[PDB]
Amino acid sequence: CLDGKDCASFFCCFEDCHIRIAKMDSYARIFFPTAFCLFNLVYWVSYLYLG
Amino acid sequence: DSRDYSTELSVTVAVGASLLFLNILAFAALYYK
Amino acid sequence: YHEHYMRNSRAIGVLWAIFTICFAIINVVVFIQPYWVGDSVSTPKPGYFGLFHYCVGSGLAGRELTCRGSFTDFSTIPSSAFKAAAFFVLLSMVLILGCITCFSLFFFCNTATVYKICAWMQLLAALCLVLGCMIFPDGWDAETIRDMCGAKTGKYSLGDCSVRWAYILAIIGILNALILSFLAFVLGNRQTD
Ligand SMILES: CCCCCCCC/C=C\CCCCCCCC(=O)O[C@H](COC(=O)CCCCCCCCCCCCCCC)COP(=O)(O)OC[C@@H](O)CO
Ligand SMILES: CC(C)CCC[C@@H](C)[C@H]1CC[C@H]2[C@@H]3CC=C4C[C@@H](O)CC[C@]4(C)[C@H]3CC[C@]12C
Ligand SMILES: [Cl-]
Repeated sequence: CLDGKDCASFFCCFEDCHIRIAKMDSYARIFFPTAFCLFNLVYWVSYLYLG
Repeated sequence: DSRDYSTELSVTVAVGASLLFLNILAFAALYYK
Repeated sequence: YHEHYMRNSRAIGVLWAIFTICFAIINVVVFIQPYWVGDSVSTPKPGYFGLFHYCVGSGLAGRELTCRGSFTDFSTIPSSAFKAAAFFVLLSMVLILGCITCFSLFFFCNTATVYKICAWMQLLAALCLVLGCMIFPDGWDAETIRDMCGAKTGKYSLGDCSVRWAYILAIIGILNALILSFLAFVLGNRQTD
């Protein structure tokens, strides 16, 4: 907090954020495939190479 | 097998030091107004 | 000035993402590899044990390392402290992979918002890793670890066994997670400028 703001204002997001919920589908369309790809990568590499 | 841990510890701390040096380089670059 | 500022911010953001992937790789490596603590010259038997998996020796001029332990079977884990440490490391891994997902949100969501979201989750992952590495020492008093190392071993007492590369790598992961999270906090605040 060296910039000279409150701890919460420096840290958290109590300025706008909820409101932007209509874009949940747009977020999910790329969020969910990325999560599944990551899970597949870590699962398969752990169970095949490192395990 | 020679149950000694010198090379492994050395490379481990070397890689850790390199990563931390890059991180502090980024921090110093950000704090260089 | 503005073009240089924007280019520097983008470059540091890309570097921060690269080191975030590196920290996720470190978390996966330390969780999977069972090389937290290991034998020494004076140990009764050779071997090495991580969060849940352990491979003690047989004890007859031989290798004979019996690898038993699996996080998927909590019974095989020697100690409740080991169980808790594995759980906390897993939660930290879940959080950091959560950020490897949330990098996708940069397309649509506000850059400051996404940066803050991973700044907080990286802080939480660092806290979980600290808790795991602080509670893992409590488990050496268990009978299996006592047989592995010796009578000198105890709670927060190595005895004769020696920390191998995974434990110190975990410590580097903790402090790198902390500095990366702070970098994320300030980067998110810097987007608004
Ligand atoms: C092995 C592990 C593999 C894991 C896979 C990791 C990959 C995960 C999946 C997708 C990543 C998608 C990243 C997309 C980044 C593109 C970011 C971008 O679009 O450009 C701008 C800059 O953003 C930014 O500086 C943020 C920078 C993005 C940093 C995160 C991406 C990291 C990619 C590095 C990958 C290296 C892999 C190598 C590993 C060995 C933001 O746009 P914009 O102004 O219009 O928005 C403002 C708002 O008002 C509307 O969006
Ligand atoms: C949804 C996204 C953000 C996170 C996904 C986390 C994934 C990668 C996690 C969740 C549970 C994890 C598994 C939990 C238990 C074990 C058993 C252990 O002996 C090897 C690792 C392994 C097999 C883990 C691999 C990684 C894993 C599959
Ligand atoms: Cl397992």
